[PDB]
Amino acid sequence: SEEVVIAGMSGKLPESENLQEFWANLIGGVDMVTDDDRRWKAGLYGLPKRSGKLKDLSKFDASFFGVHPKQAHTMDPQLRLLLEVSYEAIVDGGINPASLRGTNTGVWVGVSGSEASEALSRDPETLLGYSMVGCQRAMMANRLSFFFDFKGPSIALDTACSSSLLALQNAYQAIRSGECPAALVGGINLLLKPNTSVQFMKLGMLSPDGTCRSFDDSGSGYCRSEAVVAVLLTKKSLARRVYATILNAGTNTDGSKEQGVTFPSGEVQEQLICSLYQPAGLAPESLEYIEAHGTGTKVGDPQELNGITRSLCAFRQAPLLIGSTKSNMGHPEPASGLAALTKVLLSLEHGVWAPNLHFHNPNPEIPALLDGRLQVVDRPLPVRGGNVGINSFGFGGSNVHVILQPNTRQAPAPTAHAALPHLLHASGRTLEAVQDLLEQGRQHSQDLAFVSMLNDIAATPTAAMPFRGYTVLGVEGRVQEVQQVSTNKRPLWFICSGMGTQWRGMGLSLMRLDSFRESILRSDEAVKPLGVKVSDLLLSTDERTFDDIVHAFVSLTAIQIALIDLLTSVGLKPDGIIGHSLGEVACGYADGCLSQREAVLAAYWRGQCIKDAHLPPGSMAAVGLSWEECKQRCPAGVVPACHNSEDTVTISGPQAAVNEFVEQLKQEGVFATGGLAFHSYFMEGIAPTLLQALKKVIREPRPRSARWLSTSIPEAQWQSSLARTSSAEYNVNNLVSPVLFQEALWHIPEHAVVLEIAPHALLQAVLKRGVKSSCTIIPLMKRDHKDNLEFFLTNLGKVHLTGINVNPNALFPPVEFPAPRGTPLISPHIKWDHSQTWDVPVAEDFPN
Amino acid sequence: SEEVVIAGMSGKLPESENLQEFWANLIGGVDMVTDDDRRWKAGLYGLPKRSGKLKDLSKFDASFFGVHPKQAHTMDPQLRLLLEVSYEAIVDGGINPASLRGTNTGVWVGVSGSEASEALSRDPETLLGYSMVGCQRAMMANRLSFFFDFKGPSIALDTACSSSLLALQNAYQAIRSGECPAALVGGINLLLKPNTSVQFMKLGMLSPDGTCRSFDDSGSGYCRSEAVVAVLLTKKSLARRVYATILNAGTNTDGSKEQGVTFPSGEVQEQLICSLYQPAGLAPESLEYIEAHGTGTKVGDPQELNGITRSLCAFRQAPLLIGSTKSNMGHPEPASGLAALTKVLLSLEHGVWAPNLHFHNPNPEIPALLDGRLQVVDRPLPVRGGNVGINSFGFGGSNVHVILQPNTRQAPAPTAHAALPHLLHASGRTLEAVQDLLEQGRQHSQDLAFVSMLNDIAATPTAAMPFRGYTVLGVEGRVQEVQQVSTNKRPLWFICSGMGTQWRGMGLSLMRLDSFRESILRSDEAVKPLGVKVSDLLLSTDERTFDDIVHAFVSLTAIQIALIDLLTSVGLKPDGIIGHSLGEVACGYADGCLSQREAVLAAYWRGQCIKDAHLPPGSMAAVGLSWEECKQRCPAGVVPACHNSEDTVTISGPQAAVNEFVEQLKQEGVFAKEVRTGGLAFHSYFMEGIAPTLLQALKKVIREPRPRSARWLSTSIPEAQWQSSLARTSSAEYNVNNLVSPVLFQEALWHIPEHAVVLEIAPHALLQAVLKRGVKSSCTIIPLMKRDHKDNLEFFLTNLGKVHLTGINVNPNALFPPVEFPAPRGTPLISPHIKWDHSQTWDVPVAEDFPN
Ligand SMILES: CC(C)(COP(=O)(O)OP(=O)(O)OC[C@H]1O[C@@H](n2cnc3c(N)ncnc32)[C@H](O)[C@@H]1OP(=O)(O)O)[C@@H](O)C(=O)NCCC(=O)NCCS
Repeated sequence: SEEVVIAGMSGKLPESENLQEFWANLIGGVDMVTDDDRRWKAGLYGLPKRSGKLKDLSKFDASFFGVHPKQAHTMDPQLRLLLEVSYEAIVDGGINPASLRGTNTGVWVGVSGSEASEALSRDPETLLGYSMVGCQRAMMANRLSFFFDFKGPSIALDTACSSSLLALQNAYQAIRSGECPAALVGGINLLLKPNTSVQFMKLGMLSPDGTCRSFDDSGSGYCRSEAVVAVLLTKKSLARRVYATILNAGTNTDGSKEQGVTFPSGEVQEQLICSLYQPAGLAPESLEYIEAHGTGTKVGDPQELNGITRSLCAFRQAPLLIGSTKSNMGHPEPASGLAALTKVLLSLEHGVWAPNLHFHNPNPEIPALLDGRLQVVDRPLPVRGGNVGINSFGFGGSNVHVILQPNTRQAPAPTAHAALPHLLHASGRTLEAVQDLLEQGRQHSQDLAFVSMLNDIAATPTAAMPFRGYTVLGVEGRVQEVQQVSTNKRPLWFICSGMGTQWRGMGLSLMRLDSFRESILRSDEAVKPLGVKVSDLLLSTDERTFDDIVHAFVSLTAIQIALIDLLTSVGLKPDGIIGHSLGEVACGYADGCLSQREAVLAAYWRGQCIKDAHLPPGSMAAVGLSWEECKQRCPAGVVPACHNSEDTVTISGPQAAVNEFVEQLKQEGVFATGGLAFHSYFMEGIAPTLLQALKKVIREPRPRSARWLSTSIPEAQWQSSLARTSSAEYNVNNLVSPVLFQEALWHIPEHAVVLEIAPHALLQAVLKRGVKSSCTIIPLMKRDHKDNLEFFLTNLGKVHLTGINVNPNALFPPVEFPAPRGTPLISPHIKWDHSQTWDVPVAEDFPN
Repeated sequence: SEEVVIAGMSGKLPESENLQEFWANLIGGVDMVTDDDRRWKAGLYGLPKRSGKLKDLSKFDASFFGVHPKQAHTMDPQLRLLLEVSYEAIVDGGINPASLRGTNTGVWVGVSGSEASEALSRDPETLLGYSMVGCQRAMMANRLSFFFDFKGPSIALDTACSSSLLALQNAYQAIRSGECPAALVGGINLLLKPNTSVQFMKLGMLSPDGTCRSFDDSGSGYCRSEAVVAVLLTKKSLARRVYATILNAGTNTDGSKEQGVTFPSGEVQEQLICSLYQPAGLAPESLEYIEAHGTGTKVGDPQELNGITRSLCAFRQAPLLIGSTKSNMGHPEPASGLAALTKVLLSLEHGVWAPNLHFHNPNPEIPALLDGRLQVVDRPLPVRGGNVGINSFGFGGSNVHVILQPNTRQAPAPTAHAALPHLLHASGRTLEAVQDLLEQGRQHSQDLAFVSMLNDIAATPTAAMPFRGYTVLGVEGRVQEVQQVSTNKRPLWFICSGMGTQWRGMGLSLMRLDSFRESILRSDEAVKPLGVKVSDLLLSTDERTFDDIVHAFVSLTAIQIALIDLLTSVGLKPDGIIGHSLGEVACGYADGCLSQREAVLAAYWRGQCIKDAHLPPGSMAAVGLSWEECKQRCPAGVVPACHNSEDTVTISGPQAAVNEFVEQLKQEGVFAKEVRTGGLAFHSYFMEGIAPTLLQALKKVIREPRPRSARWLSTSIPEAQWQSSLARTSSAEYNVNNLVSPVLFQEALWHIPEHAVVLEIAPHALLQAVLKRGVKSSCTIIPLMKRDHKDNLEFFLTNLGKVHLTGINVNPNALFPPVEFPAPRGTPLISPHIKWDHSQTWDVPVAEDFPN
C-alpha cells in the first residue's frame, strides 16, 4: 500500500552516449570532464576550461515523435534528447509504452535552465511562435506527457541541484499514495550559455581546475556538467525489471542560516536523514553505501559528510562506504540526482561499486574520513549487500534523500526444457536498430527474462517502427531475417491440409514443447475410452505406426489442433479459414464450431468407419489438366476429386483404371493414399454408417461463420441447411463430394498472409500458384526436417516480419517477474533514425 | 485526513497595489487592463497595446528582509514583491510569522518566467554573482523558505497557466497528509521582456484588443497581465482567520490529442472534475459558483464550459453561476489561479460576486449559456450560499481544479457580557504602519476576533519593526501613543511597594477582569478560617475599612499578588524584583518562594502581631537629608528607617521626639512631612517587641523555606550579607528581620541596569516620584494603578500599552475570555494595512536590457 520500484532507466552523460558507455567510463576510471571548445572557446571570460559535456546535441528522430522539421530545429535540445531518453527508459524496463497510454501515469522533470528558449526568442523580427512550445520550461514535462499520453501530473520543477531527485521523490509519493500507477522522471542540464558559468564563477562556486574533488582536501569548487537522464518508476505489480525498491524518501529545506542563503546547513541535512531512517523502521546499520552529493567544495563537503557522520555513522558498527558520481563526470546541477542514481543502479547491477576519482587526501575537517567510519570508494569494491542512500542538496537549501533496497533476485536454475530453442522478435526505426536487438538476444539467448522483455516491446505499430526482424535462439547458426514493412493491415488466412501430410515420427520434435504436448494430452481424453492415445503415437519409434488409417486420421487432426492452439496462444486469430479433405474437421475447431473433443472424434470415426469396410484397392493422382478437361478425358470409374488449382487436379478411382490412365498420360508428356480413393463414389458405402456414429458426437450443431470458406460445398449452395452448421451431415458430405479448393482461393484478398497448418507443408506449391502475387505463404512443419520446433519458430518469425504482431512468450512457460538482477540493459540497444541533423544554439546567440 | 484551510492572503494585481484596491476594481467594474508605455512602447513589434500591469516594481523594504542594497538592485522584482506579499499574507491570517519559524512549513511558487535573470546576466564583464541568488527560478521559492525559516519543501514549479493553482494543490496534499502543518503558496508573473509577448502573439494566443472576453462570441485570444499573489494555508487547528476550507483538489493532464499540444481537451478537463466531486462525496448540486479559467479563446472557452456542462451541470437542477477574473484584469499566466482565488475569496467575504466584464453575446458553441444552465455573473449578485469551484488549465495541458467550502461563521451576540475596555497593540516599519493598524482597531473595536488577531501579530522583534503603538478601545477619548524603539533588549523590573498605597475601594475597578477576581478569590481561601475575606474588604463602602492594620496589610498584598498574576498571564516574567516594607512578601510570590497562601498569611500575621501589642504612639516622617547625615542629626530614640533615595529618608521613633525633630527641621528650611502610618514606628527598635511572637506564628505558615533567586534583590539585608543563612530563603526569619531592620531601597535601585522598564506593583503608584530619582536616567518607570482614578482598568490597560511601547512583548488577549476561532466571516482584511518603508527605490529591468 503501495510498493514503488525503479523499473527502467536511460541517459546521456558526459562522454557517454548511453548508460553502457557511462558504466564503462565509471568502472574504468575514465574522467568524463573535458576541455575542448564544444560549447564556447575554452577560457572565455576567464572561465574554467573544463566541464562535463555531452557528445552530441544535434540528433533527434523527429518523425517518431511527430515533430515536423521546422519545429525540431527550434526545440530545446534538452527536450529532443529527453524524448528519446524517456522512450529508452520505459522500454528498458521491459514495458511496452502502449501499456501506459491513457493511464494516470505522471511526469516530473527536474530542470533549472531554458537557455535555448532565450536564444530562440532573441530577435522579434525573425522568432517563431513554435519556439515556445519547444523551449519553455513547462514543455520539458508537458511534451513528454503529450507524446506518451500520460494523463497524470505533468510538472517541471526547479530546486536547483536537487531538482531531479526531488522529482523522483514527488513521483515516489504519487505512486505510494495511489495517485499514479507509474511515473516518468527526468533530469536535464545543458551548458549552452557562457554567461551562466560566469555567474557561478563569480559566486565562488566553480573550481578553476574544473573538477569536483569529492571529499579531498584539495577541493575548491565544482565542475559544471551536462546530462539528460530519465527513469521509469512503477508500483511493484506493473514491473518487469526492477533495479531497486524505494524504501523511503523525503525533502526538507535548510531554512534560515546566519552564514547566508547558499551555505549548506549540515544540521538540517542531518535532520532530513534522521527523519527517514529510524522513524520508519529503517536502520542506519542496514546501509551498505551512501551516494553523497559531494560537489567538492571547501564548505559543503564537511557540512554534508559530518551530517552523515551524525545521522547514520553514529548508529553503526561497520564503516559506511561513500562515493560521489560527481568526481567522475562533474556536477550536472538539477540532473545531479538521477545522474547519481544511474551510477548506483549500474554499480548494483554489475556487482561492483564504481570508484570516485580525485580522492588523494581526506579533507581534515571531516573526522569520519580520518577514523574510518566513512570509507571513500576509491578503487572498485564488490557489492557486499545492503540498502543504499542518496543525497541531493540544492544550493538554495532544498535537500532530498532517498533510501533504496537493491533487487537481488537470481536467475532460475535451467530446467529440462530451457534446452529448447526460443524465438525473439524485434521492431525498430532502422535496419541497425533491429540488427542490434537481435544480436543482443543471440548473445544472451539463455536469459529467459531478457528475451521475454525484448519480445514484449517488439509488438509496435508498423507506421512508427517500420523495420522488423526475428532470430531463433538456441540453434546452430545465425537464423535471422530483417526487413522493412509497408502499412497494409495484412489479413491472416489459415489453410488446414488433408491426407498425404502424415510422415514417420512427425511431431516427435514438437512434443518437447509443453504447450503443444498439452493440446495432444487433451486430444488423448477424447479417445481414451476408445483404447487409443495420440501422445503414444507421436512419441512412438515404430516405423509403421501411421500406416493404420485411424492412427493417421486422429494424429493428423490432433496435430492441426495443437498448431491452432499455439497460433492462438501467441495472439493470431484468423480472418479466413480453408480446409482440404480431413482439414475441414480442423477448420471447424479454428472457427469455433467443433470443440476439441468433437473434432478429434470426427477424425477417429471418419477413419474407423473406412478401415472397417475393407474396400477395394483404389488410387489417386494429381494431373496437369483443368477441371472441365478431366471429365472429358477420364476413363469410366475415375472422377476428378480435388480442384487444387487451374493446372493441378487430383483424380480418384479404382487402382486398375487410374494407374493405367497415368502411365498413358506421361507418354503424352502431361504432368502426373493408403490405397484409398477419396472424394469418389467409393465412400457412399461409408455415408450411412458414419452419419450415425458422428450424430452421437456432434449433438448440437453450431453455426459456421463468414470467415470459414467451405470446400465440400460449392459457392452456389453456401446458403443451404447443410452449410449452416458443422454437422455430422456436413462431415459425411465432405468425404464423398469433391474438394473445391481453387474455388475458395479466388476469395483471398491482396497482401494476405497464408499459413499452411499441417504436419508437413504439402500444399505450399499449390498455394503459390493458386493465390495472388502479393500474398506471402508460410509453412509450419516440414517432413524429415532435423528439428521442426526450430522450423515452426522460424516461420512464426516470418509472420512477425509481415507486420502482424506475434508474441512468442506464450509458447514457453511464463517468466516469473521481477526479472533477476543482472538482466542485461535494454536502453543502450534502442537505436534511432539519426540521418537528421538539427540546429543547436551557440554561444554567439547570447549577449556579451 | 487533516482539514486544510486558506488562512491568509495578499497580492499585487493590475492597477491594484493590494487586495483592497483589487476588490474595489472588481466590484466597481473597473478594467485593470491599460495601454500606457510602462514596460515598453505600446504597439512595439505589432503587439497589443493593452496588458494588465502592476503600478510599481521599484519598491522593496530591503532591510526588513535582510537584503543589502547591492543585492536588492539585482533581485527579480517578482521576488522583492513576493517577499512583502508573503509576509502580508501570513499576518493577514492572524498569524505571527514567528509561530511558524523552524517548522516543516512548505513553500510552493508557481512561476513561468525569469526575464530579470536574463537581463541581469547579459554582460559577463559586469554581471554580479548575486544576481543568480535573486533571479534564478528556484530562488523564487528558496528565498522565501530562507527568510521565514520554513524547513518543509521549497519548490518552484511551472506548468504554465496552471502553476499557481497547482502549487495550491501540491501544498494542499502536503498539509492533508501530515507532511506540513502549513504552507506558503505563491504565484508570480511580470511583463518585462517584449519578445515574450511576440512569441505568444505569433502562436495566435493574444487577442489584438488586449482583452479576455471570457465566454463572449467576440473572444479571440487573451490579454497578458502581471500579478504577485500569495496565500497561507494551514491545517484547521492552527488557523485564526479562515476564508474557506479546501474540500478537494486535483490535477490531471490532457495527454495525447490529435489537434496539437496547445489544444485544450475539454474531455480530459471534464474527467478531472468528475473525479473530484461524486467520488469524494461532494455533489455538483452543492456548488453555487464556479470560477472558470476563461481566457476567452475561440477554441478553449467552448472546450472548458462544455466540459463544465457535462461534469457538473448535468447533475444539477439549478443554474450554475460562472465567472472569470480574467475579464477584469487579464490573464497573468502562471499566477492566474491565485489571482482568481483572491477574487473568489474577496467576493465571499463581502457577500457579493464581483461581475465579469466584456460579456455581451454568449459564444453560440456553448449550449449551456443559451439555455441558462450556466449563468454568467455579469452584474453584481449576492452570495446565496454553497461550495465554490476553481479551474486553472495550462496551455501545455496541465489541468487543476479545487473545490472550496466558504466559511460562514457569524460573530457571537454581544449578549450578557456588558462591554469592557480592551487593549490593542501594533508594530510596524514606520509611524504610518502603526497608526493605520491602530486606526483599523478603533474603527472595528467591537470585532473581538479582529482585535485578538491584531494583538497576536504585534509581538515582533524590535530590530525588524522599530515602531510600536497602542490604543485603549472602549473608553471616552482617543487614548493612543506611538513611538520609535531602540534595539536594546530592555530588561523588566518589578517593584512591590509598601504601606501608604492603600485607598478607599481600590481594586473595585479591576474586579471586572476575570483573571484578577480569581486571584482575589484565592487569597480569600487563605484567610477564610481567620474570619476575613479580602473580596468583601475591597467591595466595602465603609470609609474606615483600611484603617485597621490587618485589613490594610492583607488587602495591599492580595492586590499585589493579583497584579502579579495578570502581569504573568500576559507573558511578563521579571528580570529583577525589589520590595519595600510589606512589599518583600509580594516579591516572594513574584520570585516563586512563597505560595499565594503563604504570602497572604505572612501579611495577615505580620499585621495581627502588631495590632496585638498595642505599643506606644509612634511616628514616621520623610526628611530631606542623606543616609549618613540622618544618623548624625537624629535625636536619641529616632533612627533612619527607610533609605528611599539620596534625598529622601524616612525616620522612625516615638511621637514625642519625631514631631519635635520635624518642627526643628523646617526651621532650618529642610524638607520634612509626616507619613501616615497608623500611629506606628516601623523599622525601629519598637518592633523587636513583635520579633518573637511573629517568628513563632510565621514558622507555622512557612513550613518549607524555598531559596530566593538572584533576580530578587533584598531590601531587608545589606548587599554585603546577601550570601548569609538568613538571606538564602524567604523564611519566617527573613520576614521578621524585614520588620525590625531598615528598608535599604536606594541601595538596590543602584543595581537596575541601563534602559530598564520598571513596574510599580501597588494599588497606588506612590513610589513613582522616588523611583525616577533613585534609578538611572534612561530607565522608564510605569505605574499600574492610581488612587481615585475614574477607572483603573483603563489605567492598567493604558500602562500595559506603555510596556509594549518599550519593546517588551505583551499579549493583552489573556486578560479577557479567549476568542473562539475560526474568526467569523467578514472579519476585516489585515493585508492591506501592512505598510512598509518604501523610502528607497530600486532598479527594475527595462525593455532595452533585452535583445531586438
Ligand atoms: C515620596 C514621598 C515624599 C511622596 O509623598 P506625596 O507625593 O506627598 O504622596 P502622598 O501619598 O502623601 O499623596 C499626596 C497628597 O494626597 C493626600 N492623601 C490623599 N489620600 C491619602 C491617604 N490615603 N494617605 C495619605 N495621604 C493621602 C496627602 O495628604 C497629600 O496631600 P498634599 O497634596 O496636600 O500634600 C512619600 O510618599 C514617601 O517618602 N513615602 C515613603 C514612606 C516610607 O518610606 N515608609 C512608610 C511606611 S514603612
